[PDB]
Amino acid sequence: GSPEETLVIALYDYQTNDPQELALRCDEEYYLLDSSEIHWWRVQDKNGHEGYAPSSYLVEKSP
Amino acid sequence: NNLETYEWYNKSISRDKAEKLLLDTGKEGAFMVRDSRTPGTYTVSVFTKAIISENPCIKHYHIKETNDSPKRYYVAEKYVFDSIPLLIQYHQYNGGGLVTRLRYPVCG
Repeated sequence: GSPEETLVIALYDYQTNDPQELALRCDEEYYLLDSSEIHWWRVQDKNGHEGYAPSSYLVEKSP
Repeated sequence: NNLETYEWYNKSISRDKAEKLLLDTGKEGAFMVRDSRTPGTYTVSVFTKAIISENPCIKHYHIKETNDSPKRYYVAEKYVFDSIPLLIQYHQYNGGGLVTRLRYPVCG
């Protein structure tokens, strides 16, 4: 239950505009690897799609 | 630097006023800047109707000041700019490290 790494999800249907950014499917979900950053929170899609995902459109699932 | 020429630059506005003012826009991408006391380290107020816990929300991206040469201001760990007008424009289009690539400036 949110031990060391939490999970986030996309509220809208944000689309990747570049390989660096991570595409999201309004309803998807991943983990959190870098929450220290104020911009992007290096997340990791279950499929294995690692990229900078929008912090705003994102929000820690929390318990 | 005479930033009074640009729009995003606003010193006569404070954070509280910056957060509200941007709120009036009510548009995704709404981005602006706010002068800082620092000798050279303004702040990029980015407003994007997002987040669920708190919406709307204001992102205070304080340009990372890197007292170096060049290496000065930047916000993405990707590339560094020797000026603010660049970081503000480089994000206007193309793509960079910004929750919501700047694409909508605001003014008083």
